Amino acid sequence: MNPENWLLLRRVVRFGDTDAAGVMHFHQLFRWCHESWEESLESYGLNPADIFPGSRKSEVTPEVALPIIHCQADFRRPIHTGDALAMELRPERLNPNSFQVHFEFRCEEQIAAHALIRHLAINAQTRHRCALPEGIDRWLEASG
Amino acid sequence: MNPENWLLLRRVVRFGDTDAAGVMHFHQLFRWCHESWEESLESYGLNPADIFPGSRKSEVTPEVALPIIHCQADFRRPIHTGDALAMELRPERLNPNSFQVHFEFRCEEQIAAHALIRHLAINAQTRHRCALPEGIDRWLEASG
Amino acid sequence: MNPENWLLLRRVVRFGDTDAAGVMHFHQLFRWCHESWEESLESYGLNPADIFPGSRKSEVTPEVALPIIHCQADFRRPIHTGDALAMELRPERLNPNSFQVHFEFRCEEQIAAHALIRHLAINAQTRHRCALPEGIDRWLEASG
Amino acid sequence: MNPENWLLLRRVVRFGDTDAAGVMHFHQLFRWCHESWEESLESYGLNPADIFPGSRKSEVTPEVALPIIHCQADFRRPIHTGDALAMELRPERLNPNSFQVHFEFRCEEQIAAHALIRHLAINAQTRHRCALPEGIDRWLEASG
Repeated sequence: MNPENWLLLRRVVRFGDTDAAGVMHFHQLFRWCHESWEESLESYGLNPADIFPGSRKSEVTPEVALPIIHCQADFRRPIHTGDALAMELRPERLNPNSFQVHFEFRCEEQIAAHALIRHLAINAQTRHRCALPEGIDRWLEASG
Repeated sequence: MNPENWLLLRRVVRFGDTDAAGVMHFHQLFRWCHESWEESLESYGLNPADIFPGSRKSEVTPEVALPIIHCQADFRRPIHTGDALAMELRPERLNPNSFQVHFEFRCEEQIAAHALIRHLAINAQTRHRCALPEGIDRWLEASG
Repeated sequence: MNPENWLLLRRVVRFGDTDAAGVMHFHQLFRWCHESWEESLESYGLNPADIFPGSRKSEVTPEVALPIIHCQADFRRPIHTGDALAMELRPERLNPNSFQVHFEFRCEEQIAAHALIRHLAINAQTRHRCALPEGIDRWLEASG
Repeated sequence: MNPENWLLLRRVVRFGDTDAAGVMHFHQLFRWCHESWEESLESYGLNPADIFPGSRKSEVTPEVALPIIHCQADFRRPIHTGDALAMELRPERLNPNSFQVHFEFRCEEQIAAHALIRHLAINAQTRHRCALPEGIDRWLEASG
């Protein structure tokens, strides 16, 4: 498996993602990032049922939560309804309990925006810091 | 307590609620309905912790889920950023296990949209139909 | 071109689409419908720039608006994060100035929800009723 | 007029703002920030019609766009459905063409999250940098 298969993703900007200024409403970018992260994990081969609560086939609710503790974005060029965006993800293990993902959005080969999302692994019930789930660790390693 | 206190509500249309057509994006109406229903329950005097999962002060997760089984809306006049909307709610008990709420949205005294949301009471763990929670029944009765 | 290519679509339910009840938050369904309608038009071969305002490559803003005048949905089975949903679209010309689209959502071959969205064609500047744009008429005809 | 009237704002976390982890879904924070900024401008006394496109009563579409070029947030404590959040806004003029707003969210007197949004003033048609609109400059000055 070539990592581009799960780190190079694509999406098309839809009409409801825009505001009356005629361009993407800013916070939608973060939704797109989160969804591309989920898509990446899926494409690498992880099962949603093992990572995300609310999943149909979980035998138990996943034990480790991955709350976002920081995120940011820079908006460089306007993004429009119907734009085909090329998304490149670059994950980084920060320590045994945390990781971040950088997201770069290109349209017609030019960078239109980029974002960074940082997660901490905690026990979902105690909220104490804990080790990253094994599947997330495999994905981080494979994506090096 | 006069029921208008919890059935007549107000909100202002915000920029992110609009699309590049220069008017409210259609599905936002439903979010506004749901939020006004929550506001109504709050204004009548019910505690979120007794009705909605995810609440900070629940001693246990609420036992009865109120899934939406049907909803609809008619859009009659365009709705714009910065519009002050007067919302009137009209709840109806349908049977011991179900209710619906009608929402009318006025701007400058004219009806711009209206919607209807129907809920069924089910046990959150078994998903069997069950009786409406007592607080919801009090609200329905008070709102007659 | 076989119409299934643009009327049979797929999407995966993402974590942000769910609420603390552990299932899809109801109004997201409508967003999914609208986005699948846009996807259908794209897949049939229409150019966003000719239909939707806010598009990058429009020579002029499209002259005909397609406001939603009515929509509704029935929710039959719970929908969960990571569910693969098979979406089937069935468009219907209603008259020379209007159409609706029916959306059926299946998961593991069973209908989980369905929705209906009705549009009116109006001149974007005058807001008078007008004929459907030619591309939308081609799509309706091809989808018969 | 005391600036707290437009810089100290309040909102209640609603059920649709949460995900299946049982807490606010991260990107909603940014929507809340943007809406509180709009609320602040309104509360200071500015007219939406002069600042935001899509407004009902604009004689012409506002000439100056205020695109967000950067934003970020830190999430410190979990935020739950029904939480009453105290929002404090701290605007800063950066130069004649730009400003940022810092947003602090408190619940039960403790900081749960904070965010920063930076805007650039551009001519809406040319997209060249330009001076801040006079009303935004009045608000910035009053909020010092």
